[PDB]
Amino acid sequence: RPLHDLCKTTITSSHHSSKTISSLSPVLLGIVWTFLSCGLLLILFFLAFTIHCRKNRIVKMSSPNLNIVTLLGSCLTYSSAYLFGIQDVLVGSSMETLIQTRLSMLCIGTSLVFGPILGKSWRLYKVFTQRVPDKRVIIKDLQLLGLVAALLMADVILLMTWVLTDPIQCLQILSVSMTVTGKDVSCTSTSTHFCASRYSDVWIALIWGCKGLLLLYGAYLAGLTGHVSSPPVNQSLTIMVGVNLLVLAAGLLFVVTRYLHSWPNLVFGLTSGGIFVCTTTINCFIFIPQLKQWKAFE
Amino acid sequence: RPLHDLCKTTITSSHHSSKTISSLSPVLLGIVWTFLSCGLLLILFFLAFTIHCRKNRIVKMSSPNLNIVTLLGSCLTYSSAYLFGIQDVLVGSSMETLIQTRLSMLCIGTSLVFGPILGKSWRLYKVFTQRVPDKRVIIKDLQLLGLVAALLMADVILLMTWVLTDPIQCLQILSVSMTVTGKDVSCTSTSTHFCASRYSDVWIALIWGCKGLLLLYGAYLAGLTGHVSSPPVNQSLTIMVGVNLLVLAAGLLFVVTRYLHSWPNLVFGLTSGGIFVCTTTINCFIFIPQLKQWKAFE
Ligand SMILES: CCCCCCCC/C=C/CCCCCCCC(=O)O[C@H](COC(=O)CCCCCCCCCCCCCCCCC)COP(=O)(O)OC[C@@H](O)CO
Ligand SMILES: CCCCCCCC/C=C/CCCCCCCC(=O)O[C@H](COC(=O)CCCCCCCCCCCCCCCCC)COP(=O)(O)OC[C@@H](O)CO
Ligand SMILES: CCCCCCCC/C=C\CCCCCCCC(=O)O[C@H](COC(=O)CCCCCCCCCCCCCCCCC)COP(=O)(O)OC[C@@H](O)CO
Ligand SMILES: CCCCCCCC/C=C\CCCCCCCC(=O)O[C@H](COC(=O)CCCCCCCCCCCCCCCCC)COP(=O)(O)OC[C@@H](O)CO
Ligand SMILES: CC(C)CCC[C@@H](C)[C@H]1CC[C@H]2[C@@H]3CC=C4C[C@@H](O)CC[C@]4(C)[C@H]3CC[C@]12C
Ligand SMILES: CC(C)CCC[C@@H](C)[C@H]1CC[C@H]2[C@@H]3CC=C4C[C@@H](O)CC[C@]4(C)[C@H]3CC[C@]12C
Ligand SMILES: CC(C)CCC[C@@H](C)[C@H]1CC[C@H]2[C@@H]3CC=C4C[C@@H](O)CC[C@]4(C)[C@H]3CC[C@]12C
Ligand SMILES: CC(C)CCC[C@@H](C)[C@H]1CC[C@H]2[C@@H]3CC=C4C[C@@H](O)CC[C@]4(C)[C@H]3CC[C@]12C
Ligand SMILES: CC(C)CCC[C@@H](C)[C@H]1CC[C@H]2[C@@H]3CC=C4C[C@@H](O)CC[C@]4(C)[C@H]3CC[C@]12C
Ligand SMILES: CC(C)CCC[C@@H](C)[C@H]1CC[C@H]2[C@@H]3CC=C4C[C@@H](O)CC[C@]4(C)[C@H]3CC[C@]12C
Ligand SMILES: CC(C)CCC[C@@H](C)[C@H]1CC[C@H]2[C@@H]3CC=C4C[C@@H](O)CC[C@]4(C)[C@H]3CC[C@]12C
Ligand SMILES: CC(C)CCC[C@@H](C)[C@H]1CC[C@H]2[C@@H]3CC=C4C[C@@H](O)CC[C@]4(C)[C@H]3CC[C@]12C
Ligand SMILES: CC(C)CCC[C@@H](C)[C@H]1CC[C@H]2[C@@H]3CC=C4C[C@@H](O)CC[C@]4(C)[C@H]3CC[C@]12C
Repeated sequence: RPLHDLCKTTITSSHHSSKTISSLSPVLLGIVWTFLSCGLLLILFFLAFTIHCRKNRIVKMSSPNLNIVTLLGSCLTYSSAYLFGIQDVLVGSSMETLIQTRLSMLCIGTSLVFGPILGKSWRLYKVFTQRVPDKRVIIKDLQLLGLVAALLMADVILLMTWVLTDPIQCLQILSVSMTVTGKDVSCTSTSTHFCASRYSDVWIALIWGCKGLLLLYGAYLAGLTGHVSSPPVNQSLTIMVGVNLLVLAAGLLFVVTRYLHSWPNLVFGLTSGGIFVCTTTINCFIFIPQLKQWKAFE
Repeated sequence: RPLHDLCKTTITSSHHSSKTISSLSPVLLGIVWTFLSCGLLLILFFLAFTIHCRKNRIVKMSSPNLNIVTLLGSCLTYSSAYLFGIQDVLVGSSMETLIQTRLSMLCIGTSLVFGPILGKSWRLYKVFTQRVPDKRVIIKDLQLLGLVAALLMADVILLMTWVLTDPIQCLQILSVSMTVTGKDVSCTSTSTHFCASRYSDVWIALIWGCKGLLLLYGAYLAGLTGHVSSPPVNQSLTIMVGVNLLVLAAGLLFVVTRYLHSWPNLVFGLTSGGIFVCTTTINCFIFIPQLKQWKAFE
């Protein structure tokens, strides 16, 4: 086949390669940074609220420490959202660790946001509908923090495995492809530049499947604790809203970032919007009833 | 531009090219066929049991109509499992129709298996939680059949959109790709054959996301009804086991059928095993207790 000969013929012309350029509209960057900054101000306000209010009874009911953990997760997610608006500004290898750290912080933030809510719901379950003759004396926060720490350990083990076994090789390939049907023959000259890793679907499937099992157990716990207490401590509504919103946003953003790596503005806007919507919805559902009942107190 | 001419010359140097086909070992086919045959014998046994004893207290309480709908879904699922092993037989254009029909029966069978259980759980919830003065006199079986039919119609709309928008075209592609990572130049020639759509991840994501929302609502419903009735009627355990098994099997089979197209025997065995395990587990969880309390009562 003359394909091997033309191999080395194109290798000479392969001496150079495109270095990529920035094409992210400034206006969009400004708008998304403004909205994420407003969200971060809201998160910091909630952190300050829970720190300053630790003696109110709504505080004791809504487990302020786990809410601090959730707010830290939200801060990580907004940091990842900020880093999403860093494209082609740098020409160095940093893009490698840029994408790596961005996805790592997405995963860590999602785990740190969703673990504490499921832990609170599991206590509520175990302390309300397990009034067995052997009294459930105490199930302290330390146990839930340990469960969240174990989940974070599993997620970060997956992250180390992904990074150290198959990193995000930033490579550009030019290739002529001869797609032939049963009766029709065609040739194409496709040349694309994508920062992706081999076995990408493997890693996406493992991370998303682990998170999916977590979300299924969270939906189960929200079902168990659906009609067991007041909304400030029930957390079933927020668990379900967050789970469906997370599934929808995750699927949409995965499709968009896959099949539309030619519309950088669209991908960035959609990703920032999805992260903002999910994080803000979770934090608002968690904290707004607390504010309402505190204000009703005084 | 310099590669353009070389690629044009290569396309002319096609000379009809060649195609590659192979057959599985006639032992894995036999094992798969006999195991799915035993599964279908079990399903037909449960069908006959429900048809013959739909007058006992346990069977009537266990909603025999929803169970026969589930059994029909299981029969469709094993039919799809059979069609996974008739692959590499229809050499002509029927291969695309084979894959299309196979995946369509997978979707229809999954919907028909996981709809009736959620319908049963929703009635149970509404009859053990509507103590309001507006008595829930009768929530008819026809309403649960209506919901199952609506979900099936939604699945058919999605399948029709997939078939008539971006269908499965079988293409053989041989191409030469030059990978440049910015520090080294590499050339590779690959001749690969696969049957897929141009927007495969779009359709997979949409279908699996709709099914995921269904599974999340099913986990929620299993949570509500988790400690509400007897096992032969609760159906929370079967919902949870089936949902987790379905998620694990779906992810595993996706990864294997994507990244191991050069290992036909492994993909076929794994797909048949996953379908067999999921369907048999669901049907056994549904029906074995019914048999136990029937034989105990008689
Ligand atoms: C949880 C699940 C449900 C949640 C919903 C899931 C998704 C969440 C999404 C929200 C979507 C945000 C709005 C989408 C806007 C995307 C912009 C876009 O897509 O349009 C552009 C065309 O205009 C431009 O060139 C950009 C200039 C104007 C930008 C402002 C327009 C919208 C103004 C403000 C937008 C910021 C919103 C701030 C809110 C909070 C977000 C933190 C694509 O151009 P292109 O890609 O370059 O195409 C050409 C190609 O050939 C080569 O260039
Ligand atoms: C309770 C009892 C039921 C238990 C059932 C267990 C699930 C078993 C199966 C999972 C899929 C089986 C594997 C066959 C599917 C892949 C074979 C195939 O046809 O290939 C496809 C290409 O097709 C398409 O383009 C569209 C596919 C549409 C899928 C329809 C629904 C599938 C299934 C829907 C039913 C379940 C939904 C998800 C469940 C709940 C979710 C947890 C992938 O493209 P590729 O090979 O990667 O491309 C290589 C690259 O070079 C170019 O893309
Ligand atoms: C806290 C409250 C909720 C917070 C809201 C979170 C929103 C989640 C949303 C969207 C995800 C961000 C979108 C970026 C996803 C990665 C895409 C990307 O940028 O790079 C990819 C490639 O990457 C890889 O190679 C490895 C992928 C790593 C995935 C793990 C990331 C950590 C975990 C990630 C999930 C984190 C959330 C887990 C929830 C789960 C809900 C179910 C491009 O692939 P390709 O170009 O198509 O391949 C071309 C082909 O030829 C060769 O591969
Ligand atoms: C819930 C259970 C625990 C969880 C397990 C999850 C799934 C459960 C179920 C089934 C797993 C299926 C096992 C897959 C093993 C087959 C794949 C494999 O591994 O070997 C393949 C096959 O080789 C052969 O052709 C000769 C061996 C044939 C006999 C296989 C023995 C299996 C019989 C096993 C025991 C009998 C059980 C009957 C099974 C009931 C399942 C319904 C080689 O690959 P290849 O593609 O041809 O390579 C060539 C490449 O280089 C270029 O052509
Ligand atoms: C049983 C569960 C909990 C743990 C198993 C997780 C699986 C999916 C993990 C564990 C080790 C991982 C493998 C580690 C090394 C490689 C080699 C690489 O070139 C391809 C990916 C591959 C093959 C990984 C695929 C995913 C993998 C198999
Ligand atoms: C029911 C919930 C909790 C779990 C399932 C949610 C669904 C919608 C999510 C979670 C895991 C995700 C899958 C994980 C594995 C992959 C590999 C990816 O490269 C293609 C899409 C695909 C197949 C994802 C599709 C969307 C997905 C199936
Ligand atoms: C893209 C669009 C068309 C899909 C719409 C998805 C719909 C069905 C989703 C989005 C949000 C979901 C709701 C989110 C929260 C709750 C509260 C819970 O106590 C009952 C279910 C309920 C009410 C969900 C029902 C299904 C729901 C409405
Ligand atoms: C509130 C509702 C409307 C938001 C739900 C998300 C929907 C509407 C979003 C998610 C992804 C979006 C699509 C993503 C990509 C494209 C391709 C582009 O060339 C045309 C627009 C189109 C088709 C977008 C239209 C709107 C869209 C479908
Ligand atoms: C324009 C888009 C992209 C930004 C949307 C911002 C999101 C986070 C905002 C818009 C409306 C807000 C909601 C308005 C009303 C309520 C009801 C309240 O009982 C819980 C909080 C909740 C649910 C808010 C949460 C945050 C919220 C969802
Ligand atoms: C709740 C209902 C309205 C959601 C409907 C979502 C529909 C509109 C989305 C999901 C899948 C998407 C399709 C995916 C694939 C294709 C084939 C492509 O060549 C044209 C765009 C097209 C046709 C998309 C159109 C928009 C689309 C059909
Ligand atoms: C690789 C490892 C992490 C896989 C672990 C899968 C585990 C988490 C899955 C498989 C079996 C599932 C369990 C099946 C049965 C029950 C009993 C039910 O009353 C509560 C849910 C519960 C407890 C499920 C929890 C999740 C579960 C334990
Ligand atoms: C519940 C848990 C234990 C289920 C685990 C299923 C695992 C063991 C199954 C599912 C996917 C399978 C893998 C699919 C792909 C490969 C790559 C091949 O070159 C060696 C076999 C190997 C590595 C298989 C080993 C067995 C395997 C990893
Ligand atoms: C490759 C195929 C043959 C593997 C099949 C594994 C099957 C037989 C295993 C996996 C799950 C197991 C079931 C798990 C749950 C139950 C319910 C219990 O009340 C009776 C035992 C029973 C019914 C088990 C029977 C054996 C079982 C169905």
